[PDB]
Amino acid sequence: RQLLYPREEMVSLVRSLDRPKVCPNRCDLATAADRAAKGAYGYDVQLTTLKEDIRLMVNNCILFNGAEGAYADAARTFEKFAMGKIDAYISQKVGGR
Repeated sequence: RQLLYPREEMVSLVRSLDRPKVCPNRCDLATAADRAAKGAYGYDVQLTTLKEDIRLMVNNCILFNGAEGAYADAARTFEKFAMGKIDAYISQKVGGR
């Protein structure tokens, strides 16, 4: 497996998902930043693992808070926002940046 993205960029990418119960909370994002520092995400062109981790945290939010309401709507809204930042990062690396 060839390292496509450096740990520093993955940590900064996970950090950019931080915008100040809520679910996913700060401790869920701090765990992802920890995984990013240990090099969990730099080997996927499309950041497949990082996107899985986000979807899994969001599916966990839905299970515990219910599918309808403000908490589920915040979890789905967060997810759309995070996928946007993840894709813009990929688009920026491809466009040179």
